[PDB]
Amino acid sequence: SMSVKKPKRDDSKDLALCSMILTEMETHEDAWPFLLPVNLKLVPGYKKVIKKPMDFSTIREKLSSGQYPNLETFALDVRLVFDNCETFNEDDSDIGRAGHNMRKYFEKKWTDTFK
Repeated sequence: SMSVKKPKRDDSKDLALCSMILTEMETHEDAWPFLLPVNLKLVPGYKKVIKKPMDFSTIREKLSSGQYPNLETFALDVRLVFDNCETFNEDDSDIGRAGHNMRKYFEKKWTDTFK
């Protein structure tokens, strides 16, 4: 509250560390469904159903241009990528499986880096 603060957690490396995690996600072999925005002209259903499209290149641009105010807003967009994937894809599809794998991969790096 006013003039009463918890001890300052060091956040000065957060930008660099989120970039490293992102790089690791970008270079994973199962990243291919997630590298670029889904083509909303060529994928029936996507525009109407997925209210907030998200992908790694878009996260990369937002990161590089100071559009994440903190590391939690970054994590929210990453998870959005996987949440969208689950909404639109059957669990037993290559893409559906990619998404489960990438989410697992992300959450471990996240925990190991920050928790």
